[PDB]
Amino acid sequence: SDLGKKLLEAARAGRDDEVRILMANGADVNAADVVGWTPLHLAAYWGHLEIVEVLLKNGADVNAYDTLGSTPLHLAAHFGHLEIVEVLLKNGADVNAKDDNGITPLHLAANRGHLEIVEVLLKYGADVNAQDKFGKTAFDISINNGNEDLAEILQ
Amino acid sequence: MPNFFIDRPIFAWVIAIIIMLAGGLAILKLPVAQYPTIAPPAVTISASYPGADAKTVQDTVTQVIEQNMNGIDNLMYMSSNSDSTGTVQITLTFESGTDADIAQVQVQNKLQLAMPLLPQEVQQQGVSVEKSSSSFLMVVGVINTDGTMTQEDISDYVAANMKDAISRTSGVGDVQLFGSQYAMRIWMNPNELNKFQLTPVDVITAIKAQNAQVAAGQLGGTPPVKGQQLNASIIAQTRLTSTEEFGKILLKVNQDGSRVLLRDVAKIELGGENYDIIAEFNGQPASGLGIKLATGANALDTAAAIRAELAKMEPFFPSGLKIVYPYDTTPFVKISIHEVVKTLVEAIILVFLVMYLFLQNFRATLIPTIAVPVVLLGTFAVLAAFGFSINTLTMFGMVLAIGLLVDDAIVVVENVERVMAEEGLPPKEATRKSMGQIQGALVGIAMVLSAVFVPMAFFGGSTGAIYRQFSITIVSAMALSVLVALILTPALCATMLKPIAKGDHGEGKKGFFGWFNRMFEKSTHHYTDSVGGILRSTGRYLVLYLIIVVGMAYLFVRLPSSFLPDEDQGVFMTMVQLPAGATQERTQKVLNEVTHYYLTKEKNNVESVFAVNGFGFAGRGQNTGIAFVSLKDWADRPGEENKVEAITMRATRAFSQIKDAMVFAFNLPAIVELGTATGFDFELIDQAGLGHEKLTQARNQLLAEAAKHPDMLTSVRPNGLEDTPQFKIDIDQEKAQALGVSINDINTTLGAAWGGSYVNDFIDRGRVKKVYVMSEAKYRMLPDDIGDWYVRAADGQMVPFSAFSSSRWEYGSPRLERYNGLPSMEILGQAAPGKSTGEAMELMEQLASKLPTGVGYDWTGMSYQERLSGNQAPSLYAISLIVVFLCLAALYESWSIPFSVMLVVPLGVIGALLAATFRGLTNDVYFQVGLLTTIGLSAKNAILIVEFAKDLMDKEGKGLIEATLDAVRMALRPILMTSLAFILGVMPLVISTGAGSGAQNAVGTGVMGGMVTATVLAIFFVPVFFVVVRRRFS
Amino acid sequence: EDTPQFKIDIDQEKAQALGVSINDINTTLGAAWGGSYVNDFIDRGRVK
Amino acid sequence: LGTATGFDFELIDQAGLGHEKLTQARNQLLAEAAKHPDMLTSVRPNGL
Ligand SMILES: CCCCCCCCCCCCO[C@@H]1O[C@H](CO)[C@@H](O[C@H]2O[C@H](CO)[C@@H](O)[C@H](O)[C@H]2O)[C@H](O)[C@H]1O
Ligand SMILES: CCCCCCCCCCCCO[C@@H]1O[C@H](CO)[C@@H](O[C@H]2O[C@H](CO)[C@@H](O)[C@H](O)[C@H]2O)[C@H](O)[C@H]1O
Repeated sequence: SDLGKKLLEAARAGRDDEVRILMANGADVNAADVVGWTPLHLAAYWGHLEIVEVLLKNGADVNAYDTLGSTPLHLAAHFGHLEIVEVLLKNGADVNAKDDNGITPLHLAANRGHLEIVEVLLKYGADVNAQDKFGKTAFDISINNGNEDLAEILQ
Repeated sequence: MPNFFIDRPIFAWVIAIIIMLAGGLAILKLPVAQYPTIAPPAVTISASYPGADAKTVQDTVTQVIEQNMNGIDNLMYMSSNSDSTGTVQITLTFESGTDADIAQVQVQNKLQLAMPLLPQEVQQQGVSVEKSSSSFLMVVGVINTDGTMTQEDISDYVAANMKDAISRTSGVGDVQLFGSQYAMRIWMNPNELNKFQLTPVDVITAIKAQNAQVAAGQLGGTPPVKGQQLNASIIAQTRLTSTEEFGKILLKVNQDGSRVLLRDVAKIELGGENYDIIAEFNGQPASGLGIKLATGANALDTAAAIRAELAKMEPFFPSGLKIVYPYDTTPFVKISIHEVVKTLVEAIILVFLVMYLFLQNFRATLIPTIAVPVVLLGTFAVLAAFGFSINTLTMFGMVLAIGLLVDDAIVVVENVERVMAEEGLPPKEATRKSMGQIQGALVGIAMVLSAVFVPMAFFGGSTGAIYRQFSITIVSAMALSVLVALILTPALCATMLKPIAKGDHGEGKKGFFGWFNRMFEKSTHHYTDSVGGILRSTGRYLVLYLIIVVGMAYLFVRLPSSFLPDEDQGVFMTMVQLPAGATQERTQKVLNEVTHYYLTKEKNNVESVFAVNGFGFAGRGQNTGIAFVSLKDWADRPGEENKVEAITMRATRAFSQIKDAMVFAFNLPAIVELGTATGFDFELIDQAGLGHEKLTQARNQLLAEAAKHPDMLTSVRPNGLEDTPQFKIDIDQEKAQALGVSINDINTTLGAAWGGSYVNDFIDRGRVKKVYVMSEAKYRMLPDDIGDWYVRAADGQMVPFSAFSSSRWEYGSPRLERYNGLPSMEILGQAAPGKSTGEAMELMEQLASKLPTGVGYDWTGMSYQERLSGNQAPSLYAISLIVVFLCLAALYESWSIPFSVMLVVPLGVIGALLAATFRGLTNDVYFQVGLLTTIGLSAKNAILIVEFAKDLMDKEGKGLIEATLDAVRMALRPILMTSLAFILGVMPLVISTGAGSGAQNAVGTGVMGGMVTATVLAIFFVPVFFVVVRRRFS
Repeated sequence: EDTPQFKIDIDQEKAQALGVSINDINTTLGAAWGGSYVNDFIDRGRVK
Repeated sequence: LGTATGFDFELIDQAGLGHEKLTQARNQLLAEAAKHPDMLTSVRPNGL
């Protein structure tokens, strides 16, 4: 669609006023680029909290997965967007969502050492014993990275 | 000196002949090019990393070279960009007047020492250091019409056969192949490699062993066993020469004894070094040669010689191969020279008619006919002596000089003819007196005109180089005209003219000339009566002058400004930008529509369309492309409807309908070398290691704030590309070491297959060419294909890539910019309608100061030039204005009288601005030089009136008004004769619709309109100025 | 004038079958008949 | 041009003697220069 491509650009750039106008005209919130990223994927990636809430109000798929199985929660958790992670989880984001690699939001959060987000994910029932394709847990990542603070949280 | 040559006419002829031979000689040896060196010296370092992303290229090549670019003299700034095609280009721009050879060798030398710091793959490919500031003479296109050859097949032929021959051609200074010669392409198959337990590592290792030059030695070499009779060189293994030999390359021998060859696990063919660019000429496969003119070479002789060489190659071309000329700059140079000769021929013809209309004797009409060509040839000699060339700017400089060269010829002859008609002296005695009245004034005029134009040449940068072409040409032409006026024309006048009886004004004749002489004598009495009445009431005319001065200032401010006028060049471009991640095939479909439009709807305008898929000026990639539209001759495109600007608008509006593509046409700049030169060039710098993502957010902020000021700033966009989705693959080190797979074999198998790998060289028909190994298209397209690639472990087991790897999507830069070593982002923009570029920069600086901490800025290119040029202008105007006064002050022997002359400046400027504003032109160089020349002759007219008026008061003791009325009477005829001839002389330039009309229009309009007012006003205002000034001061 | 040249072809398939590396063949042939510059040494306080 | 009434001297090894022999030759010259305070002043090596 026309507005679908404009919303993808708007959501990424973080133009809240343009997104508002697009939601009124009826821009496709389930619009996806070649890699399978929705406006919510982009908003979550670039850390645009206001647009994440606006998109979710307009029936945006919270558990949308790209062509490699990654969801908006994976991106929000990986790039340390605490506010967006909470909003996504409140609106029913799969906390134990596995990509094609078997990586979870907890794995990604633990890898970059986002202590706040890790505790938010565990609060909403993140599987701490969840293993990726190599059999690595969020704890196995913490001890390898040498994050003593993160290591204590996962016990 | 005039007296010296009046008595020695043969001496005067000798000097005139010496000048002619010097000029004739200069014309033969003089270089000939469209434009001279305008842009400051620029050296571009180009490197290539096959299969590398923008960040890999930046962090291993660009940064390493940038840090080593020290100890280099006269560097202004350094700029670079690293893109996802595996390319980096570092441009080092130098101070104007810097030796480009010394600049390049100093840059080259620092690169050489930095080569051991670069990756092995980059050292293999090598790093080119070229003078990029130079421009193309023409672009020779090579196509195949019978579809027997691909662009790779055509490219190889041009390289192997044509390139060196054209490079050797007389006057050729550089030849760039638009494509690459053949390369031995090994298209690997992962299914077959895995079947025989082999990898790209084995394929590369085997090629390096079985395609190599091996050193052996000699039979009976020194030191020998005495008694040895024969000494022969030993030839061992040499390079492979054919696809067949590469096919027979052994990889493995099985248990049963069967042999695994390279042709079993790969497709082997001759192809291009890269497949990024697809070149089409009217839909047919195309290559070409970008030919640059050598230093001091003749453009017209060079192009003729290039066509001559290609004509001799024609009988040896394969069937279907054809030569085409989509870009050629020689038609401009040939027309620029032709229209100069035409103008100066018509100028001499026009003088003859006006000279005979007033003087009515052929003996007087031949003095300007001799004097004008002598001074013109003289200019060519001075032009050559100062190292200048015959170019558009120097050629239009001589067209703008004719008005001042013609004036000197008329003023001298007319004054002699008047003195004879009034006093009744013989030609010899008449000339002695006639020259005595003007000899001191002409020397004074010469010094004043010098003070107007000479300072204009002392501008710095690009604008100073352009002005210097006009300045030196006009000052040279002006200077020689005065020497010829004080040597030749006095001698000619004294010998060639016929005596006139005292009080013989030709009123005693019959027919037309008898009637004309009566009319003009009656009109002179009418004019002198008008001045008499004007001088009774000077008060109201001083008020009328201030209205002209205020009216002048008003128009000068409101007249839109632009360095050079947009010309119909017979060529323009159509940019094609597709969305992020768009493929080569998708971009081709859009280019085919662009090509289809131009050959359908513009069949009567467009000659050919050169469709280049993969290349853009603002960045490269599969999602970009440009179509170079080549038009028919200007004589086969009548009216404004069939011009570049009209077609540009039609094309832009037509391609607006196209979806998922930003497609629009636009004309080339007047000078391709210089660039856009309309707006500003802003650099946004990371001064505190903020990083790419943070510099993007600061850029978006500056752009957002620029959008909130449409009244000041317009079209403020980034020059570079935006971030795109990129396939991040994480190799698990633990899993690799566990299965016994080395990281080298993993990173080689990935890099070689998906990216390509330059292994070594082979010799194809006595020509050394590259050998590339790479995956066959269908096995390196999608992320599912990653798992089809296997790497052998230490235990000999074949492990798939999926076993020890994990992938995700992230965003990254496909083109990373750096300015002066630091990370940057180039931002373009221009001042809003009515607003100046200087004001727009002031706001951009203010907006930039409110950006986050560690985010800096700088002005580059045209912006850097404008600011340092704007600082010089005030000081140069001041110097120019002070010397004009000092010269006139010495001439008249008065601090006050000079003002009477300097007050005529606005009389010529108002007419030029009225003409330009009416016709809808801009305040350009050609116009600005047109004003300086208009001011020159308007001042010259006034200088003689004031001198004559003053001399009558000093010598003959006449009154202020008596002398002024007597002066304007004597000055009326020669002023009208000069103006009539010169206005008719620049008539063709104004009405010109065809080739190089944008230049001729800017030249003609400002001059003609200015001359009309400078003529009509001055004859009534000069007498007022002198009288009002004389009354005030003593 | 044109000189007679002694062309010697190393059968790399036979070399592999006998268990001989081509690098050792090229070096032996190269070093023996042509010579080979290995490294520098100091002769009375001068590099040679 | 350096100091007013001072000299910059260079002792060269012409025969390839060695550093040890050159240091001894330098010491012999330094010691013989010490016997002439009337002409030569502050004669010392610039090296280590
Ligand atoms: C035929 C006789 C006429 C001969 C004409 C001779 C040409 C004049 C030679 C000088 C040309 C260069 O002109 C030179 O420009 C520099 C700037 O780069 C000026 O330098 C300027 O510096 C700053 C720049 O912001 C100004 O504020 C300041 O007013 C001015 O001095 C010099 O004052 C000027 O002399
Ligand atoms: C703006 C349009 C372009 C026009 C440029 C202006 C200059 C050309 C205009 C025509 C000039 C001739 O116009 C001239 O005006 C003056 C006005 O003082 C007249 O002079 C008038 O006043 C004086 C006294 O003040 C009387 O002695 C005289 O008899 C009377 O005619 C001249 O007789 C007339 O010839």
